[PDB]
Amino acid sequence: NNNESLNRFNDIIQSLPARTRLTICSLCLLDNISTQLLRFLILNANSPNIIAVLTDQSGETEIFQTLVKLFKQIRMIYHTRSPLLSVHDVAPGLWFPNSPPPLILRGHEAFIITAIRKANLLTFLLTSLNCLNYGFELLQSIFLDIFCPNTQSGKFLKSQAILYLDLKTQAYIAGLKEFQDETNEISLEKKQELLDLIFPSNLADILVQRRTGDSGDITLLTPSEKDFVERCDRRRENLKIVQDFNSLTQSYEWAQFIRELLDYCNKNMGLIIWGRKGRGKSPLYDFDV
Repeated sequence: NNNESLNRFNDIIQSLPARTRLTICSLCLLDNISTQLLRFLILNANSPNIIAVLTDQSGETEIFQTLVKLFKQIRMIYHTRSPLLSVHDVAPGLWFPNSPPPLILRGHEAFIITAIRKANLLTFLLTSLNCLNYGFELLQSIFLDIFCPNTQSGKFLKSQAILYLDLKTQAYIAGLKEFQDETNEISLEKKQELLDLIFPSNLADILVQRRTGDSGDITLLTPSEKDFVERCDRRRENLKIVQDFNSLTQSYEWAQFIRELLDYCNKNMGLIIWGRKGRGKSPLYDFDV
């Protein structure tokens, strides 16, 4: 079906329980508000943006805050225990994660997955901008799910490896900045805790096991993953020997990180939302006839 409105579900709507009618029909709300806000974020990525994007009380800021508030309210429709939406939150009792889609949703799979992937990308981005209640530590745990979509069957390549390493490094800076005093001296015990969580020694095992299960070992580590692990080990070691917290934030500048993250999402939006770039078609702007 090519109907983008809730009418696309008219053939099945009465076969569903009332609350699943709500979560299914409200996918149009979730796709619209997510597209509006992703558009806005990309459109305003190169500007005084660290100022403009903020949940705390500019005309663009009033628009941003209106969009963010709408996103949170529409997203709340789905009663999720996890920050990331899944197909089971949309069709509970019908579509189970890592299972074939139910027959009754045939012809709606791409529409449903597109909508939740836009929303999940937004949860990530808005958490980065500290516009949601989640801490920075949540970002690292959802990164691969969002930026390596299992079209796990999504390949972790050099572009994701670069973004991931910057993200892990910002999570260390954010973890320190939380417990940093006016002095520039870095707490050594908090330093070692963050490094062990963010740059673990079994990272290669983690990367492989996430794709293959408990039976895979570093034999199946891909070349891109291998390079990422080595740069992570080296990043951890160099971070051990930095004591000046302010020089850390100068080395890995926040406004520069956010800019590169937004520019990444713009250039890779097709891969994130659809799984493959394909042509230079944007999921945010459909121009097909």
